[PDB]
Amino acid sequence: ELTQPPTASAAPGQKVTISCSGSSSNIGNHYVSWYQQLPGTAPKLLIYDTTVLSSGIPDRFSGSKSGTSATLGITGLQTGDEADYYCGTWDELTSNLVFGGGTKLTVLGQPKAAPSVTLFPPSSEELQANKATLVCLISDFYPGAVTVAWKADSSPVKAGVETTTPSKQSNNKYAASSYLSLTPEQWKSHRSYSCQVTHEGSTVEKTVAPTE
Amino acid sequence: QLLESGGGLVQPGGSLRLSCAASGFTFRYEVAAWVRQAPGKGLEWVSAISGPAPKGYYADSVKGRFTISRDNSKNTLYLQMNSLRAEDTAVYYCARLRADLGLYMDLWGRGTLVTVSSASTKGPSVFPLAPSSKSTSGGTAALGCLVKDYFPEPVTVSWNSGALTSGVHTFPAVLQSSGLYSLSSVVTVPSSSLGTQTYICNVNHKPSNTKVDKRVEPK
Repeated sequence: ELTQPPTASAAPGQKVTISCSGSSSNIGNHYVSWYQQLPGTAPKLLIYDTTVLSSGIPDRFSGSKSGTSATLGITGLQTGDEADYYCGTWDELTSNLVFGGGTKLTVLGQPKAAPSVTLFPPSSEELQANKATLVCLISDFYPGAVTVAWKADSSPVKAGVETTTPSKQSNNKYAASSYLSLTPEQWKSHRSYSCQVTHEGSTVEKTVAPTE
Repeated sequence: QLLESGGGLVQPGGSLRLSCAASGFTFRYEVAAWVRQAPGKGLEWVSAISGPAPKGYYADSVKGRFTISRDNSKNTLYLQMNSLRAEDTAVYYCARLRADLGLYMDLWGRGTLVTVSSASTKGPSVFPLAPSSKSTSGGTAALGCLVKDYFPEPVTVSWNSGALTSGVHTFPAVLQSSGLYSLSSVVTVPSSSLGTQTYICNVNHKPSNTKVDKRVEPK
């Protein structure tokens, strides 16, 4: 029964506020707490008892409560603040601890980064076990929009293609993976296989051959 | 720091006991809580337990089915999860709950993924992604480990037992049309080093209680 805006946006050095909206039964009456969840990590306490900063949290972060609305304040916005932010309090109507839906905080004007693409062919071990997986790994790119296509002798191949959702790294760049599952025969049959990674109009294609 | 264990695969209508050990402070004289986070979705409180006795409070979602307790000796917090369904599929965190002025959790554990699904646990097949002097070399050579056909999530990968961290990215897993997961972990290293240096990826699959140390050698 706590409501935040799903997304928040601002540029480096700017002030961004994340509103947590509720009623008199939660925010209006009880003490609010904010949490910061960086990609892949567990939630970390930002602010407790409405205004008090947790250990290590810089003064850039501020907690407010005006009527039925709790406001998380972030001044001098830095890219290291990109995270999901959750408000938490006690709701009187229910008999439980409540959380807001969460607010994804994007930091705008981050520098465009061309992806680093690495294509590995099937390992000796896998081919010995009568399987062939081409592993295309894509790292250190921004923004997070990439597409991975596979060619076999410059012919488009769709069967066996499994691609991960592009996910944010620890340094705020994005990482993706693509897998082309084959039999050892299909691998050795064709002259070459290619991982075509498209990012911001431009395409990085890496090739591997069964005859190394 | 707190650390949870027990996370793994359970069938609809199945049962699981989650553990949480306190490495520093005692559990018997602090208010302990469990919080869960379903994939994609936000934070949701599960249960809380006060210091004096094992009289716990549960969220409306988990009341009855779930039973919180602590072994009074060796700072151990348990969560008995019974009559589980797909909706309970989430990362479960143990944590200290402060309840003097405001209700908030200041200490959090790493968390452990519970997956409710009608499928079998499968340990990973780990294959080395050998470094070459072509596609795996961009000024510095890149090598990795392929962690293929495992269920459920998660797996974690360190390198040389955590002695190697700089250059490491462990990628997200993808659920293949087979209903089995694949993920990779590479490390970028100066090409000069390859020959000398020994490379072991430490693949961890707690849901199947499997640990694979795979040696990645120059092909």
